[PDB]
Amino acid sequence: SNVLDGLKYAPSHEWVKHEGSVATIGITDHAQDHLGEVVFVELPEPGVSVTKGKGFGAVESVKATSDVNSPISGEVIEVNTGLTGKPGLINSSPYEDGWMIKIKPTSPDELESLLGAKEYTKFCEEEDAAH
Ligand SMILES: *C(=O)CCCC[C@@H](S)CCS
Repeated sequence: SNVLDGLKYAPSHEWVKHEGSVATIGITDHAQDHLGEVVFVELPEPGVSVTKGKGFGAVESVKATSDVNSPISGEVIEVNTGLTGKPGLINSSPYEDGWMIKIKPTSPDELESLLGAKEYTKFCEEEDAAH
């Protein structure tokens, strides 16, 4: 699918965007392309703490329920409430308007463990090739 360079990725197909002292999380284009039409998004509550590797919400498609794992840890400060109304933004704008949450990174260096665009692309290739 389509990959962007200014982001750090997770094997479970989530992306992060570091900007000063905040991280914007969402799911990649490869993810939505594989999920199919997204029909519902269940996001966490503000103030709640997310943990690296643990699920914070879920995305439902016409076929299934896909739990989204937080790529890093932090406190949720913001949530895209527009997704409840327009779940489709995930399919149409995964990297921009399809943003799910905004967190205060509690352990910033966790971003080092995160893959880059090229690293992720190779990854997506390997996973697609295992079929
Ligand atoms: C169909 O909905 C099955 C789940 C697809 C999820 C994506 S992230 C699979 C990537 S190989």
